[PDB]
Amino acid sequence: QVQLQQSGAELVRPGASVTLSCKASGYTFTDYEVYWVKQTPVHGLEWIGAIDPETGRTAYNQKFKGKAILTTDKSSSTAYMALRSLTSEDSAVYYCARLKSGRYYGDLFAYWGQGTLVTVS
Amino acid sequence: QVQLQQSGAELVRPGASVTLSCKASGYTFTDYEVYWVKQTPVHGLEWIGAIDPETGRTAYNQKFKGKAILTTDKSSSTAYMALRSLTSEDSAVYYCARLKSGRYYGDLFAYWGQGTLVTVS
Amino acid sequence: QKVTQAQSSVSMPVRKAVTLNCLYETSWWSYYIFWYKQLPSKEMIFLIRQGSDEQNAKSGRYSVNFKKAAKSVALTISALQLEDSAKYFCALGDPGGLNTDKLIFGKGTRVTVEPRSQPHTKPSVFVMKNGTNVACLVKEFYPKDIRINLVSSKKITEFDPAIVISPSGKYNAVKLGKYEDSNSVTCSVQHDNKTVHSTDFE
Amino acid sequence: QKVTQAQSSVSMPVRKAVTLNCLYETSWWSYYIFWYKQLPSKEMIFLIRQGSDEQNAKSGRYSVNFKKAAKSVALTISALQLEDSAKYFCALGDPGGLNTDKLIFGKGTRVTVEPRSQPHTKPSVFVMKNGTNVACLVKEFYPKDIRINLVSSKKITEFDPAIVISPSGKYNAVKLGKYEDSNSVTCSVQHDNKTVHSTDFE
Amino acid sequence: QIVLTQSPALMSASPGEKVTMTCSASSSVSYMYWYQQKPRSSPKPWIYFTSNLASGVPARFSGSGSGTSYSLTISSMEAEDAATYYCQQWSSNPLTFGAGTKLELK
Amino acid sequence: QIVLTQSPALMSASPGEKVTMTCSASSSVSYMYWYQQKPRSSPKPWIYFTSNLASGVPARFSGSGSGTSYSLTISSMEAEDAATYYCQQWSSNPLTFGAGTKLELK
Amino acid sequence: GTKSVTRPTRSSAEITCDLTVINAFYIHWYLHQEGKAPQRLLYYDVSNSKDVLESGLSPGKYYTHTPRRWSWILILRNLIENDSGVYYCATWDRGNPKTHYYKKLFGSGTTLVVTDKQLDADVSPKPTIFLPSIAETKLQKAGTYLCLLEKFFPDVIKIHWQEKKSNTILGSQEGNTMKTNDTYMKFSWLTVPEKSLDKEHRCIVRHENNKNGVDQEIIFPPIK
Amino acid sequence: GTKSVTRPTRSSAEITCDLTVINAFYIHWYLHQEGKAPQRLLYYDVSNSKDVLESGLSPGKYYTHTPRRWSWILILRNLIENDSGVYYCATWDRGNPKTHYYKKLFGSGTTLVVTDKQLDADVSPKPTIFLPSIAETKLQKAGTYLCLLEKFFPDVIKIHWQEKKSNTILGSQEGNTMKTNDTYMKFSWLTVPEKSLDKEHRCIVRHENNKNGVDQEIIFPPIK
Ligand SMILES: *[C@@H]1O[C@H](CO)[C@@H](O[C@@H]2O[C@H](CO)[C@@H](O[C@@H]3O[C@H](CO)[C@@H](O)[C@H](O)[C@@H]3O)[C@H](O)[C@H]2NC(C)=O)[C@H](O)[C@H]1NC(C)=O
Ligand SMILES: *[C@@H]1O[C@H](CO)[C@@H](O[C@@H]2O[C@H](CO)[C@@H](O[C@@H]3O[C@H](CO)[C@@H](O)[C@H](O)[C@@H]3O)[C@H](O)[C@H]2NC(C)=O)[C@H](O)[C@H]1NC(C)=O
Ligand SMILES: *[C@@H]1O[C@H](CO)[C@@H](O[C@@H]2O[C@H](CO)[C@@H](O[C@@H]3O[C@H](CO)[C@@H](O)[C@H](O)[C@@H]3O)[C@H](O)[C@H]2NC(C)=O)[C@H](O)[C@H]1NC(C)=O
Ligand SMILES: *[C@@H]1O[C@H](CO)[C@@H](O[C@@H]2O[C@H](CO)[C@@H](O[C@@H]3O[C@H](CO)[C@@H](O)[C@H](O)[C@@H]3O)[C@H](O)[C@H]2NC(C)=O)[C@H](O)[C@H]1NC(C)=O
Repeated sequence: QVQLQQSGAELVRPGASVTLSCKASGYTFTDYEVYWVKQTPVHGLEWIGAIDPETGRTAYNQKFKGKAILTTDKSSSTAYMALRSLTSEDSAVYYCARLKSGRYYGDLFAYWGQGTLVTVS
Repeated sequence: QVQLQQSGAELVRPGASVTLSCKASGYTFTDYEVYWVKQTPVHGLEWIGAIDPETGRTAYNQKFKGKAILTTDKSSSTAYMALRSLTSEDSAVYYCARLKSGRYYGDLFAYWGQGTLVTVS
Repeated sequence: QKVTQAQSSVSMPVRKAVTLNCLYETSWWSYYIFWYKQLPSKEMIFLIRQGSDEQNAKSGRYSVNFKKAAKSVALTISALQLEDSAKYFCALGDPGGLNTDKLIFGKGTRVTVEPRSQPHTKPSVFVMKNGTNVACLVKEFYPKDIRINLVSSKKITEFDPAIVISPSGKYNAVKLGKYEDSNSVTCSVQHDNKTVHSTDFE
Repeated sequence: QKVTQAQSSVSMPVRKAVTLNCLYETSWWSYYIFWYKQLPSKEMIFLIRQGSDEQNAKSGRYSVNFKKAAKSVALTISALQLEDSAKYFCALGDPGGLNTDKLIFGKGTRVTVEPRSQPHTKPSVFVMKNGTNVACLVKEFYPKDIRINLVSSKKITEFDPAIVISPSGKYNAVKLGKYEDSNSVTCSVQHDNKTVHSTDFE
Repeated sequence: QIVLTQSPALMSASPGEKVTMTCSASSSVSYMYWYQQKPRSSPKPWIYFTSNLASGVPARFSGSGSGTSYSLTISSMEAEDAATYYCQQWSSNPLTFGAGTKLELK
Repeated sequence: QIVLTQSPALMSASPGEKVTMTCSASSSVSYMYWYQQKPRSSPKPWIYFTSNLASGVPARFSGSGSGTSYSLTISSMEAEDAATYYCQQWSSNPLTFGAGTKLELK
Repeated sequence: GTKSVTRPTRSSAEITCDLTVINAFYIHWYLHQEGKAPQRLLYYDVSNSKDVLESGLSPGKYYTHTPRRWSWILILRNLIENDSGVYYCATWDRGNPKTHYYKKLFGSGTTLVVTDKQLDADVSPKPTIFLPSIAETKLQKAGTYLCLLEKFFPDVIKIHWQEKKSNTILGSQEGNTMKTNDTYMKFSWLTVPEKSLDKEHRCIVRHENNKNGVDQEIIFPPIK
Repeated sequence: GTKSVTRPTRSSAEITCDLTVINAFYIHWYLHQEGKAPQRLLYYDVSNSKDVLESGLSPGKYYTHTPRRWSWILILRNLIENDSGVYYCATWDRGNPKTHYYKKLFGSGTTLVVTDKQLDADVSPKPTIFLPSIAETKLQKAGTYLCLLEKFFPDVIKIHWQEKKSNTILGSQEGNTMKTNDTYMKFSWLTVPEKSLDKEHRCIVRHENNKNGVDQEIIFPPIK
C-alpha cells in the first residue's frame, strides 16, 4: 500500500536551517511528484512547495519562495525541505502530499504524511 | 495676309479705365488665341495677358492679374483689354501677339500689332 | 489635374470632318495630352500625343489644336471612315519621364458616323421562321424611318427592330417575334412614301 | 510559451514500451498539451491531448503522464507496432477556447523500431543486370552487419547498400552499380559467421 | 490567487438534519475539490470533483454549484465532528485551501 | 519665373566680325526663342527654336547652347543696328523675355 | 477579344493581364465604369515586388500575382457592388529619348460584374437558328442565316461567322443585345451569295459561363 | 500524398490547402524546417477577408487567395533562401463543449524548395528497370522487379506498385534517396510469387517536374 513517512517533531533555535524528510513507499518514486504543505492554526494550510523527483524541477509559492528549498533522492526515495529564519512565527505542522496514481482524483492530494510539528522559541 | 490692327495712342487721366482694341484679319479668329504684351523702357517687355476667343478662357501674369481684364468679340473679331489705376508708372507700349498658324514656330509670337502707346499724367 | 469634355455625343457624315474639345486645369509646368479610342469591343487604342512644349502634332487623319495659355486641346478628324464610331478620351498625361505617372482621363465623347451615299431604294421584305419564332427581315432600304410591323391575332412577345448599316452603304433592319402561329404570320414594312407587305416577293 | 524535448532519438524493439519527455514553461493559467505524429511522408496526425486541469488521458496504446507543478508531459507507447517509426511532436496548445490560438511546437523526438523475432537465417544472394547497371540483392538475412560487396576489375561508381525490413520480420538489402562489364560481375555477402558468393544459388 | 472564502465559520448540526456548506471563490474555478480533517490526523482526500465522491465516503455527501460559489451537502449527521473542513482549487497557479468550516455535533 | 538674364549689355561690333550673345537662365529651359527689334517697330519673330531660323532671316544667324545658358552667333554684320534684342522661353508658366542686348554698329 | 468574370459579392476575383512585355518595370491597373472616367487603382513594380495603391482605397483589397515570369494578375479580396466595371492593364511604352514615352499601352480589359448569389438558372447562350426564306425573286435566293442567342446573363458575347474553313472571317452584321427581365438576348444575321451557298456555315459564339467552357460553334447545314 | 513547388529565388510561389472544411472561420499556416520546430506564420479569417500575420514578418509577403468557395491558397511574394520547408494548412476541429477543440487538423504539407536559376538540365525521373534473376533454386523464381529512378532534383517522390488492376496496393519495400552531385536517386524492388508472376507489373511514380505532368507509369512485362 502507498505510504509516506515523515520525521518526528524537532525543537529548533530562532536562527538555523532545518531539514525535514519524507520517505515514500509502495510505489515508484520517479513517476510521481511530492507536494509540501504547511498548516498553521491562524493561516490555515497553504501549498508551499512541489518537487518532481524525475527531473528535479521545483515549484514554489510566491510568498514561500526563497524561504524553502527542496531536494530529492531517488536511491533513498526521500525528499528534504530546508527552512531558515524559523523564529518568525513559523511554528506549524508540515505535511507531504501526493496525487492519486494516474491522477484519478484530479488535483486532489490523495496520499498524505502523518505531519511533522515544528515549534520555535 | 495675316495682319493685326491696334488703336492709336490715347492720353489718359491718372484715374480711369481705358479699353485698348486689337482687330485680326486674314485668318479665322476662333481657332487662334491673342496674347497681350507690355513693353516699357525700364522693365523691358513682359507677357501680361492671353485670351482665347473660342471659349473665353484667359490667362494672366501674377503681377498683372486683376489690373487687366480681357474680352473678345468674334463677330467683330476684336479683342479689348481694360486698364485701371494707370497713373502708377503704367506709360508703355502695348502689343498684340499671335503664334504662327499651326504652332509651326513653337511658342514664338509670329504676328505682332503695330503697338499702342499709353502715356499718363 | 482635372479634365473635362462637355460634348456628350457628335454625329457627322462620312466626308465631313469632326472636332472634339478637351478643357483641362493643371498645376504642372510641363505635361502631355494623350488621345485614346475605346471601341464598342472595349479596347484602348492610342491615337495621338501632344506635348505642352513642342509644336502641333499631326498624324494621319488626326490633327490637334493646342492652346497653351487657355489650356485647351482639340482633336480634328478629317474624312472619317465608318470605323470611327468609338468613344474618344482625352487624358492629361502627367510628365512621362517617370514610369509611375498616371493618366488623368475624362468623360469621353461619342462619335457616330452616318452613311455618305444618298440614293433612294425600295426595301425588300422576307419572313423566316423556326418553330414558334418568327423574324421579319427588311433589306436594302435607305429611309431610316420604316416602322416595320407584323400582322398576327395573338401577340406573345415582341422585340425592337435592329437597324444597322450594310457594307453597300444602305441600311438593313431585322425584327423578331415569338408568335403562337407560324403559317399566318406576315410582315409589312412602310417605305418613306409607300408600304409593302410579304404577300409579294414570294 | 517555450517547449523542449531533449531526446534526439530513441530505439526500442517491438514489444517494449517507450517514453517521450516534454518540458515546457508557460505563463498561461489553463492550457492544453497536444501530441502529434509526423510520418516520413510528411503529415501531422493528432495522437492525444492532455488538459492542464483534467485527469490523465489514455487513448489506445498512448498514455500521458502529467506533472502540473513541474510542468512536464510524458507520452508512453506500449507494445508499439512497426508503423511507429515517425517523429513525435509536443505542442503547448494555448487555451483552445478561441479559434485563433496557435500551437507552440518543439523539436520532436525520433522513434525507431527494431524487429521482435530473433531467429538466425542464411542470406540468399542474386545478381540482376540491365545494360551497364548491376544490382546485387541479398534476401532473407537477420544479421544486420553484412558488408556486401561485388567483384569487378573496373569500378565506375558505387552506391551504399539499402537495408530495410521484410514483412516476414527479417532484413532485405540491395546494392547497385554502374560497372563497365556485365557478364563478369559477381556479388558476395558475408554472413555473421560465414560468407557466400553468387557462384552458387544458380 | 483566489481567497476561497467560506461563509459558515461554525455550525451546530444534529443527527436527522441535512446541512450545506458553501465555498465562494473570488474568481471562477472550473472544478472544486474538498478535504475532511479530524483531530490528530492529516486531512483526508474526500471529494475529488464537483458533485463527486472519493476514497469511500458515506453516500450522504454530495456536491453542487456553478463555476462560482460551489457548495457541499450532507443528508444526515452520524458521530462526525467534522463532515468537511477545507476546500481546494488549482485553476490558479497559487493553490489555496481556505480557512475551513467546523461544525460541532449537538 | 525665370529671370532670363543676358550677359552683354552693349556691343560695338563691326562688319567682318562674328559675335556671340548669351542668354542665361536661372532654371533649365527645354527650348529657347529669340526676337529682334528695330526702332519704331514691333519685335520681329526671328529664331523659333534652339539653332533654328524663321521668317526669312540671313543665314549668318545661328543658335547653340545646352539646356542652360543658350547663345546666338552671327558671322558678319551688315547695316543692322540690332542683330537680336530679346529672348523668350515658355518652359515656365510666367513667360518672360529679358532686358535685351543692343549692339551699336561701329 | 474581351473576357469577363462574374464572381458574386463577398468573394475574391481574379483578372488577368493581356500585355506581352518582356522588360516591364511597373504595371498599372485602371478601372472604367459606365458614365465615369477611367481612374488608376494601383501599380505593381517588377524590380521590387511591392505594389503602390492610390489614396482612398483600403489596403489589402487589391493584390498582384505573378504565376509565371511575365504574367500579372490582379486579385480583389472582397467584392461589393460599385466594384463592377472594365479593368485595364497598362504599361508605358519604349522610346524615352525620342517620341518620349509615346504611348501607355492598354490591355483588352476584363469586365467584372458583381451579382448576388448568382443567377443559378443555367445562364448560357441558347441558340435558335433560322432557315433562309424562299427568295429566288431577288439576290438569287442568297438567304440570311440567323444565330439567335437567347438567354445569357453576362453582357459580353462575341458572335462571328465562318465557313468550313476558318482562315477568313465572314462579314456578319450584328443586331443588338436587349435586356430581357433577367437575361440578355442578341442575334446575328448573314447574307451569303449563291456562288458560296453550297457551304455549311458555322456561327461561333465566345462567352463566359459557356457549357464545356469553350467557344460554342453552331452549325447551319449547307443547301445547294 | 505530399506535393512540392520548386519556384526559383525572387519569384512568387503558390501553395494549396488540402483541408476539406465547409464552415471554417480561421485557417492557419504553419512552417516546418529541418532541425527546427514548426512555427505559425499567419491565419486568414473567413467571415471577414483580412488575414493576420505574426510579429517579425514583413507585411505583404504572404497573401491568402480563395479561387473557389472553400479553397485557400497561400502566395509568397518574393522568395529567398531560408524560406524553404514544409507548409501545413491547419484549422481547429469541432466539439467545443465536450472534448473541447480536440484536434487542430493539419494538411498534407507542401514542400517549398528555393533554388537559383533552376537546374535547367531536364530534371525528371529517368527509370531503368531490372529483369528478375534466374532463381528457380529458391522461392520458385519469385524474382524482384526494380524501379530505379535515376536523376530528379526535387526530393519528394512517391513510388508504389500495382498489377494490371489498380484496386489493391502491392507491398513494395523502398530503398533510399541518395544525393548524387546535383540530383537525387531512389529505387524500389518487389518480390512477386510464381502464382501471380503471370501478371505485368506497373511501377507508378508521382513526382513534380514530371513529363506531361502526370504520374509516370513504368510497365514491367509479364513472364510466365
Ligand atoms: C430550329 O432551330 C433548332 C435549334 O437550333 C434546330 O434544332 C437543331 O437542329 C440541328 C440540325 O439542324 C441539330 O444538329 C444536329 O442534331 C442531331 C442531334 O444532336 C445530330 O445530327 C447532330 O449531332 C447535331 O447536333 C441540333 O442538335 C438541333 N438542336 C436542338 C436543341 O434540338 C431545328 O432543327 C430548327 N428547325 C428547323 C426546321 O430548321
Ligand atoms: C420576366 O419575368 C416575369 C416574371 O413575373 C414575367 O411575368 C410574366 O407575366 C406574364 C403576363 O404578362 C405571365 O403570363 C405569360 O403571358 C404571356 C402570354 O400572355 C406569355 O409570356 C406566357 O405564356 C405566360 O402566359 C407569366 O406567367 C409571367 N411569368 C412568370 C410569372 O414567371 C415577365 O413577362 C418577364 N419579362 C419579360 C420576358 O420581358
Ligand atoms: C533495360 O531497361 C531499359 C529502360 O527501361 C529498357 O528499355 C525499355 O524497354 C521497354 C520494354 O521492355 C520499352 O517499353 C516499350 O518499348 C517500345 C518503344 O517505345 C514499345 O513497344 C512500347 O511503346 C513501350 O514503350 C521502353 O520504351 C524501353 N525504354 C527505353 C528508354 O528505351 C530495356 O528493355 C531493359 N533491358 C532489358 C534487357 O530488359
Ligand atoms: C558530379 O559531377 C562532377 C563534375 O565534375 C563529376 O566529376 C567527374 O569526375 C570524374 C573523375 O572523378 C570525371 O571522369 C569520369 O570518371 C569516371 C570513370 O573514371 C566516370 O564517372 C566517367 O566515365 C568519367 O570518365 C568526370 O568527367 C567528371 N565529370 C564532369 C567533368 O562532368 C563527379 O564525379 C559527379 N559526382 C557524382 C556523380 O557523384
